[PDB]
Amino acid sequence: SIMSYNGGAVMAMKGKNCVAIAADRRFGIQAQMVTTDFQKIFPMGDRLYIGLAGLATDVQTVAQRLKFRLNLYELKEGRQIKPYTLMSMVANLLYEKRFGPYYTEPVIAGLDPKTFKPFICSLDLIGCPMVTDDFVVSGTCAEQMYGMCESLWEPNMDPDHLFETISQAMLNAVDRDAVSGMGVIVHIIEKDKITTRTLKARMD
Amino acid sequence: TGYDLSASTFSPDGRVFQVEYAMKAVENSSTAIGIRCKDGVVFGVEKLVLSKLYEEGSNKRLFNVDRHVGMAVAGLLADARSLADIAREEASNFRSNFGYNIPLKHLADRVAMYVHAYTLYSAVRPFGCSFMLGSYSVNDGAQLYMIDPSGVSYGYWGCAIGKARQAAKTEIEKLQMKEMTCRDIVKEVAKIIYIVHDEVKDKAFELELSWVGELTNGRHEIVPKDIREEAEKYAKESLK
Amino acid sequence: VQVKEQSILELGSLLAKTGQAAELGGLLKYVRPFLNSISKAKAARLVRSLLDLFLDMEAATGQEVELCLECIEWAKSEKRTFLRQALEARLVSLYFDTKRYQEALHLGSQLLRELKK
Amino acid sequence: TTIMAVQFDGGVVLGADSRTTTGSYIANRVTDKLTPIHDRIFCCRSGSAADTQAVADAVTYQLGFHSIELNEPPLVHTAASLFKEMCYRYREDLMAGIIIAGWDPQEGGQVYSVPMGGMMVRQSFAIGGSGSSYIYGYVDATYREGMTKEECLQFTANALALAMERDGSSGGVIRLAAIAESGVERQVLLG
Amino acid sequence: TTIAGVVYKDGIVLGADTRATEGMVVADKNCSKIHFISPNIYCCGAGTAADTDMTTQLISSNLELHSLSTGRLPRVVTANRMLKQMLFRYQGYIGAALVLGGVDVTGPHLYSIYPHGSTDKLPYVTMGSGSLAAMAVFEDKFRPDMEEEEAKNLVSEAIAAGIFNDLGSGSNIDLCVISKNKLDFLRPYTVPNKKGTRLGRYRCEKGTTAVLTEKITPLE
Amino acid sequence: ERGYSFSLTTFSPSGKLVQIEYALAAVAGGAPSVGIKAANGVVLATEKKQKSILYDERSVHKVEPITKHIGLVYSGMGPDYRVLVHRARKLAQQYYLVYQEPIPTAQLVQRVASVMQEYTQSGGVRPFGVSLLICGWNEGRPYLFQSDPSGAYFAWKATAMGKNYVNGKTFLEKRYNEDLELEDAIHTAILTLKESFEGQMTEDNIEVGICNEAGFRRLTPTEVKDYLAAIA
Amino acid sequence: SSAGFDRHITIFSPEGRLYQVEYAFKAINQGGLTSVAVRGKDCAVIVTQKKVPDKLLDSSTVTHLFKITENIGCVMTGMTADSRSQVQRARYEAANWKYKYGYEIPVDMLCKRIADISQVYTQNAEMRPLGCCMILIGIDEEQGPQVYKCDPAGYYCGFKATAAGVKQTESTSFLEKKVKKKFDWTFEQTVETAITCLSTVLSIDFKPSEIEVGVVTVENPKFRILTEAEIDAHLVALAE
Repeated sequence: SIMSYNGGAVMAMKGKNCVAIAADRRFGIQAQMVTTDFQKIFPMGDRLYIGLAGLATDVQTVAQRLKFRLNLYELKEGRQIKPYTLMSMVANLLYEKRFGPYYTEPVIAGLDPKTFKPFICSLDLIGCPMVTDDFVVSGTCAEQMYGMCESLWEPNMDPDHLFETISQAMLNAVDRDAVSGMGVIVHIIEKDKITTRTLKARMD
Repeated sequence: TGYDLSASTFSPDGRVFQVEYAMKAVENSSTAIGIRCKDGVVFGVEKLVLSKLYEEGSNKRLFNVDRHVGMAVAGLLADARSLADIAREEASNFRSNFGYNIPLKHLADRVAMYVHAYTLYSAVRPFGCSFMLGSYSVNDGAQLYMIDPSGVSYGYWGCAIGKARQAAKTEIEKLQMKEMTCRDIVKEVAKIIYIVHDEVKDKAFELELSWVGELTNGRHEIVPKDIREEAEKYAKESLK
Repeated sequence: VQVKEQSILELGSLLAKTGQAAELGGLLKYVRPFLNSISKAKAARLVRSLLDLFLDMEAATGQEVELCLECIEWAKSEKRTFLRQALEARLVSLYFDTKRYQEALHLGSQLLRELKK
Repeated sequence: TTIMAVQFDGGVVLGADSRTTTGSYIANRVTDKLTPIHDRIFCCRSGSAADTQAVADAVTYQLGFHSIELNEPPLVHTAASLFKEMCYRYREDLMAGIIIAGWDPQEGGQVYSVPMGGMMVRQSFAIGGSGSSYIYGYVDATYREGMTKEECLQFTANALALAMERDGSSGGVIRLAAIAESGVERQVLLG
Repeated sequence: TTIAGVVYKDGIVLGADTRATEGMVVADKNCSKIHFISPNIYCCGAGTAADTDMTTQLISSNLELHSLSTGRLPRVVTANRMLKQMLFRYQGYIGAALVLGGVDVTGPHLYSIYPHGSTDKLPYVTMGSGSLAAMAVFEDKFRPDMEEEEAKNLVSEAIAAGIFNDLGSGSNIDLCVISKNKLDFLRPYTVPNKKGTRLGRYRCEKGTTAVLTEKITPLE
Repeated sequence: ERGYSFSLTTFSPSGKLVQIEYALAAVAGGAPSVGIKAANGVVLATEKKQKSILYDERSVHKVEPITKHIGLVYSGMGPDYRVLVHRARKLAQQYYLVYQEPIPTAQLVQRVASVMQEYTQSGGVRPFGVSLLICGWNEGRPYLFQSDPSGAYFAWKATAMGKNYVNGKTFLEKRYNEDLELEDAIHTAILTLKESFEGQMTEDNIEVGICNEAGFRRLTPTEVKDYLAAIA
Repeated sequence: SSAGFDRHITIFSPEGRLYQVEYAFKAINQGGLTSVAVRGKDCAVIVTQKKVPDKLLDSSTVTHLFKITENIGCVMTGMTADSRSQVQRARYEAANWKYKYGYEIPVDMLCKRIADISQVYTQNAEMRPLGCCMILIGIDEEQGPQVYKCDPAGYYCGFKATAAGVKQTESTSFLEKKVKKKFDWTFEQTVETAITCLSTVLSIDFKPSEIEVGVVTVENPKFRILTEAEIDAHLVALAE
């Protein structure tokens, strides 16, 4: 399909006082990879990230248009953006292209700028803001990712076991998929600092 | 002065001189009267001939807007032919959307709004026209209306437009209105045109009469003028 | 709350009409913490009104100047501007009723160093 | 859906069923198919549902403004013209069958028919709708010229009852309305 | 998706499930399908998710704008007229199957709105995928002029029939009671389905994942 | 119109703008008003008179709400006030449709003054003759801003406008302190409005709106009759 | 004084005023007419005389009492051409309230829509500000009767009993003396004061042929223009 034209997988999981996000590292055209270092997670400030999947054009375009509106917002005001406001901003930008949409499915995972409270949500290709309290997934290999997180999730998780859970969730779901792979990157963020790790995946 | 250049400005005491100026432009024009009897409306226009200056029957001021609606314009003649196109065009769109004939109460209103719209802006000027609307209908009787350059439009039994305004309606009200057939009114119109405007300034003058009512089945047309010619024969019986 | 407000105001209006100051002045000493239940500007009209009904009973000046100094030193502790000004204005009116000589004029000079400021 | 309109010496008599279907499911048992435009002029709508509700509001808007300005009760033929102008202009976008029937002070009682093409024709009686094809023979052998009001009420009651029985898309309950010079008499029957 | 609504003697009871499926996979175990319009009018939506969101926020904007200008109160017929005039303008290309209900100065009113623009005034309506199951309970069990507890028992019975007999409805029951003065909004009302517990420890020790390259960035 | 669009406000040879200074003259001769910001809420107090006993007071309102927590009064002229109220009403909606969040009070005043400035540079029109006082209790801290016919915003602790505003300005300069409560702020707001008032100060001669952190609230005349007992 | 073109277009003066709009307030007084509105406890009376200068003029097409909607009537003062333009706007936006919103427009909300339009004409400098007044009546649900007044500046407010036209400062001075003495107001108590105020200010003691009464009632919310017979019935009844 049009979503299956390049492939992709974005997962975000809520921890205790921290949130983790992950994606794969493959850019290809339907059978033929091109590179191994395609970026799909974009920073939108501190302790607030966004992941994009779907068509690789709309991955790059929407991440630029969102950055266009975001830098204007933080200059017209004095503060940073709250994660609800970002979700409403993205759902506006998708619904404007109602008839011909951007073929993407964004996943937002960040913390509070006022406290450390974690936040996760995901959207459709037209902007239905679905929030959860455990995890959100998006991409072509979606059902495999539900096979992990329904089976591997606990409520109160330190960032160690949060890392070990989302790493085993991605490596088993992606390596069942045919058009996703070639490496997994994991950002685990919290109140103190931000940790970026790259896992050891199957390179086929 | 200083306040009398645009139609957008007011006077320091609160009137608009551009409307005031256009009103006395119509006053310096020839006399036209209109009167309704109990089953119709009769139009009468004194029309001046200088020496020859045209045919016999050029530039008539008895326009014919709808199948049952007449005109008796007086004033600046070029603007009068504009309103006749506007009033014609208005009655057609009433026929198109709806599909019974235009009532005369609307056609007074719809035109006078377009007159009033030219009394607001500094772009356009007020019209220099004034006219009569005459109709007949078996559901509504006859009605007679009257528009000024400001836009104030309402009903009359007998009105008169031109130089002889107060001098002509002095003796219109001497007559009766309900106890009259319009065929009697036709020769009653012609004496008043013959009474007023002595030929001191203008020797030659015509007399065009138009006539809508019960006998013409609501259709508006000119009187049979060369036919039977009883108006002027009766009109010149008033030598003393 | 309000049913105890109108019950004590009922008893407070009872103690005034009958004519005893020990039962009334004991009540005025009692309701001093209750002033921190209402608006700091609505309380002062009530204190004014209760002070007048205390004074318009009988010329017994053994305790009238004594209750005034209680309320002023209470306002010196509580630090309200309008309260202490309301008490001083009554107190100097009381001294002129008693025809005092310097301490009326000393006090009135002290207020004008603050009131017109 | 079956609509019905019969005129008589006074005013007119209207009637319709109440059953709204979404193809094999009854979305609504009871429906006001008929609509007050003005105090003496009704219509009774058929075909689509979103379309006919859209047109009947706009005609009620335009006729309401026109009658206040003219300061008289309007004509039934005037209201029939307004349905014609919209349904002919948007005949590519509207599937609407309207019967306009109402009393008028000038010309008594009138019944018009605006079918899906967008034409207009005055009739003595007029039927329409998806169930109206089943009562052509009955309405031609039973109609007689010069009926009273109560004969027309009995006439439209039997006519709607047959089509409701035989057609599947028509049924529910019968709504009737008698418009005259005096008032509007609305009633709901069964049988 | 299964929504319903009914009018009892005083107020209006609304109700819905909490499940948004994407294709044939449950995407949300707890959605929210009863929307705010005014302090006396709520609405329930079905069909397309985003098209019911952005529509019901627009109308709640305009009625707040209208009622703050008049200064009085919104009316349910006003919310009905704005919706059917908007949806007809877009020729039915906006999938929004609504249920509108609220209490005015006149009284309680209940409305069903179809995405082409056709609307109805009924004492009880059901919309959604499992709407045919819900209408079976309403018709077999309804009487005019019920009580509040009779109505709340009825709607929760109708929603539960939509869950247990349909694949589009699978979770908790929401309700909302809008009387002339009282507004109750009960997001957990009944949990008919739990989740079975886990019987196996799957967590391995920390460090059971191979890491190529780590990176630390301190913050403020 | 035709396509004229020529700005009728140009610079003086001195280097000032003439019409804006004249528009400020209309504001200074308007009805007096006062606003006080007092560390838990903000209080707006205007001064409403009636030339007869024939007018109605339940009809024209001066304190006007905007969202649910943002109030607004004025001191200039009347018909121009209602224009930019309806403008600001719609202007707070495009914030709430997009961001799904109540608009901050600083964000309105950037947008309202941008409406008002851009209105003066464009052609064929005169400036407004209204100054505003906007308030609101957003994110804990309350706020109080002031606009003008030029289109410039400020951030007052306590200001006044209308007639005799300099007299009310010096009065608040001695009356206001670092902090009060909300009720003390209402008591000094009636005190400064009673400076330039007339003899009848009833529940109808003044009109008071507050902003709690609980929200905007407009005071009914019953409490204003009850709160005016031993006023000032 | 005058700076720039402050006597001509709607801009400001150095004194912080403007002049065109306050010229328009005494553009009403060239009409030469006075209208009185009185609201009672369950009614609302509008009374206005008419001047008939010509016998050749109808007694039907003259009266300023207009009907906006079935529950809202009005009266117009000022000039006539600007008045009927104002009424068609009010008729037009009353109907749009029905089509957009569904229910009948309140009489209060209509005066906002009118005063906004008069604001803009004041506001943009290249157009005329329409000098004519406006008075409305009508019955609101759970609010009783209302009386409002739009102005050509663009403001409105409610009233209890307020006249307009030529004579206000004598007419409003009498109504204040009538209201503040706290009398009863039922129906005929309200009608009789609306006559006698206009009777004593104009000092006419007329024949029942000039004035028209446009009362609305709680029991009958339809706007109703009274018959000349029953107008004579009230006048002889208050006569002792």
